Amino acid sequence: DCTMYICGDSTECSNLLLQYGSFCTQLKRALTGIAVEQDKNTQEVFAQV
Amino acid sequence: SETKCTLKSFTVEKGIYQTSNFRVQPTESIVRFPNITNLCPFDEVFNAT
Ligand SMILES: *[C@@H]1O[C@H](CO)[C@@H](O[C@@H]2O[C@H](CO)[C@@H](O)[C@H](O)[C@H]2NC(C)=O)[C@H](O)[C@H]1NC(C)=O
Repeated sequence: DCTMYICGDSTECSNLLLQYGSFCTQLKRALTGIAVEQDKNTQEVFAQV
Repeated sequence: SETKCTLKSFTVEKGIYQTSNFRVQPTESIVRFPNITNLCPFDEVFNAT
C-alpha cells in the first residue's frame, strides 16, 4: 500500500503525496503484472493433463 | 463506476480489477501517562506574606 507505506495514517500527508504524480499507480501496475504471471507459471508446469 | 474510473474506460472486460484500498479508522485518543508527582510550589512566589 503506497500511501500507508510512505505517509502512514497521517492525512495531511495524503495531499502532499498527490503532488508527485502517478508514482503510486506505477507501483500497483508493476506488481500486478508479477502477481498474474506467478499463477500462470504454475499452470504451465503442472496443468498439462 | 470506480472500476471504470480506474481503467479510464467505459467497457470493463472480465476479471478482478483492483480498485481502491480500505482500512478501518481509529476512533479515540487514549493518551495514558505516568501519574504525576513533583508538582512545584508556585505558591512560594505567588503567596508570600
Ligand atoms: C495562600 O496562603 C494562605 C496562608 O498563607 C492560605 O490560607 C490557608 O489555606 C488552608 C487551606 O484550607 C487553610 O487550612 C489555612 O487555615 C489557611 N491559612 C490562613 C492563614 O488563611 C491560602 O490557601 C493560600 N492560597 C493559595 C492559592 O496558595
